[PDB]
Amino acid sequence: YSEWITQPNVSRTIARELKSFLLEYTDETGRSVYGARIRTLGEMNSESLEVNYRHLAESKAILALFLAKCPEEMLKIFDLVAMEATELHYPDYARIH
Amino acid sequence: MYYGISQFSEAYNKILRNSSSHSSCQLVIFVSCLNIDALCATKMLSLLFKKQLVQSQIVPIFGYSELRRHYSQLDDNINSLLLVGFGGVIDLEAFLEIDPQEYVIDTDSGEQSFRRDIYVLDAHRPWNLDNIFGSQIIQCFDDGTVDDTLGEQKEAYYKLLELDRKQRKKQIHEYEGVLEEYYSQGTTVVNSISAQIYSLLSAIGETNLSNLWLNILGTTSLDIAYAQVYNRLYPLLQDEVKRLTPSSRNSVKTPDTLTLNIQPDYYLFLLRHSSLYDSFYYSNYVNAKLSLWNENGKKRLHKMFARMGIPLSTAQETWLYMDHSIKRELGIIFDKNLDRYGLQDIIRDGFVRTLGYRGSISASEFVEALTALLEVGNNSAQKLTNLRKRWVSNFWLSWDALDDRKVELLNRGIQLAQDLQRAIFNTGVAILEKKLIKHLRIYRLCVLQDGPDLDLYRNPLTLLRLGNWLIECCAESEDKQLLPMVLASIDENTDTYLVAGLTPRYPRGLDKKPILNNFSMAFQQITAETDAKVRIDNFESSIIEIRREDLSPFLEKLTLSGLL
Repeated sequence: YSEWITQPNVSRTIARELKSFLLEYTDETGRSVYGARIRTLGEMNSESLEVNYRHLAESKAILALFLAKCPEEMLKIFDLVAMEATELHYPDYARIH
Repeated sequence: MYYGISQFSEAYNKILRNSSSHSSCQLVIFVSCLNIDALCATKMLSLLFKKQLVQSQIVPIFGYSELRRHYSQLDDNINSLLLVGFGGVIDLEAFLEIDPQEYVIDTDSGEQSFRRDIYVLDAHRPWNLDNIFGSQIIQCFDDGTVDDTLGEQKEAYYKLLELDRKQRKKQIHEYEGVLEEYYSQGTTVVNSISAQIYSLLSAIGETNLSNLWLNILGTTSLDIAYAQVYNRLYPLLQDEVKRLTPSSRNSVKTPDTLTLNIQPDYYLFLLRHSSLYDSFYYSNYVNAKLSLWNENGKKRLHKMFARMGIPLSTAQETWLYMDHSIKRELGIIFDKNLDRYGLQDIIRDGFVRTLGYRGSISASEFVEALTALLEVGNNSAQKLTNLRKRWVSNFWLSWDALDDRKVELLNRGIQLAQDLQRAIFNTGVAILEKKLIKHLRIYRLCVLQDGPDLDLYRNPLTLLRLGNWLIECCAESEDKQLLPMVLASIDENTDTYLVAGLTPRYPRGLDKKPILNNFSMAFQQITAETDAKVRIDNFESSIIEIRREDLSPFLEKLTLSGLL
């Protein structure tokens, strides 16, 4: 998995999938839960985004698998995806963290 | 009419002729304290009489009861009076108990002269006709109102004064009908008293940057409540700053350079003297657009700073120590972002003074400091009088803070203004959270029964800070009908409520003919009808005091009143 996750075409595909998880996943009630987390992230000027592993096991579950198998490469992508997911909402949040 | 704008030099030369001698003090200026425009007017007018060596006395006055007391005890050698900021709307000849026959001298010839002149420098309307036409001792100054607006009242006044049956019935009730429509107009301020005295300094040829700064300060104090008047006068102030500013540009800063620029002066609370966060949090206008009392409004504020790209930890730095890149980029950050929140109107150009190396103050920030000095700078007849003495004593703190030698007293003021606006806000949220504004169809009622540091709101100005905060808050909400508002606050020691009647106003960017404060009639007419105990003695006659148990009977007859 270490060698798979680091190949450039694979890395790009993983990023887009993780992006699409945060953008398109919605709660049992129908609210965008990761929109509500990103609001709270940028208002608090918090540097840390909580993600629930069950929300990956319930959608795009290969990402939940790679995340358990080799997190040191997977989180290294999902930190950049979370930066871009919050920067869609708060342009220039890069000047804050 | 009485002294039009064309002929202020004649009224001034008449003061010099009558009241200049090296022998004695002969000139008295009565100034309404609790008015910044009357303060800045009287400061200019004292620097003028200093330069002419006219020996003079300035007496600050709280209200009409003290005007009668101080007038009653004037030494008979005093032969000119200036009434700065009051008395245009009362019959001064009746109120002061003048009979001109006890004042007339040298009656010969189609002629009179008098042992005293009473010059009224006042911006309030509707003018009392027995001052403007009906007296030779009282001598009003005008912006132009009388010739432009009063021609039908002039004619009606004289045809009724001459006429001491069909041909009579047909006419006496036409002319009384014109006066009866002229009264039954609400109160308004239509000019700054300082721009009147600056136009007198322009007639004498005395203008300089010190008198121009006092003109800018006096006129800026109107912007909160009479925005329609500030916008008439603002174009005329821009021209005078250009006229008096010296030739040099790309100038080196030196301890001696005063610069009085026209530059961006954002509509924010004490920006240069506070953080960038407190500037938004305590601004009347911002609070009104974001609904910033409740915690979702506070989220909208953080969500804005995050979107502007300013860390909260930077936004909360004191503006001097906040970093050099943000402070020059800020014009671009606001021109990009404020539009999203509708805050676009915060962008404004204003007057900014900097002296030497001591760092800039805007005219907006300086009047916030000067008002905070009037408000908090330091057996019921003793309990009132030892309080009104305090408000006369505070006038000299605001006065001394107009001097450049006394910046430490301005810096007291700039700290006190931030203590007040925090207390206004912490009270204004209590009113909106606890739903204390009751809708009474004809008007909105608010009554502060109890609360933290409630003993501030017994000063008429501090009650008007909270009034102007609750008005901005309502005036921007698109669903509310515009209605007059009554704001009452208890003093637990005197056992009265201080009651203020407030005009609503249009939202701060919309661009109509003015609306007028008719509580000044409704309170008098209900007072005359009732046996209740009240005080109707304040110069801003929208403000009254009433004993605790009489208030509910008073409001009960206010809702019936057709005068609002």
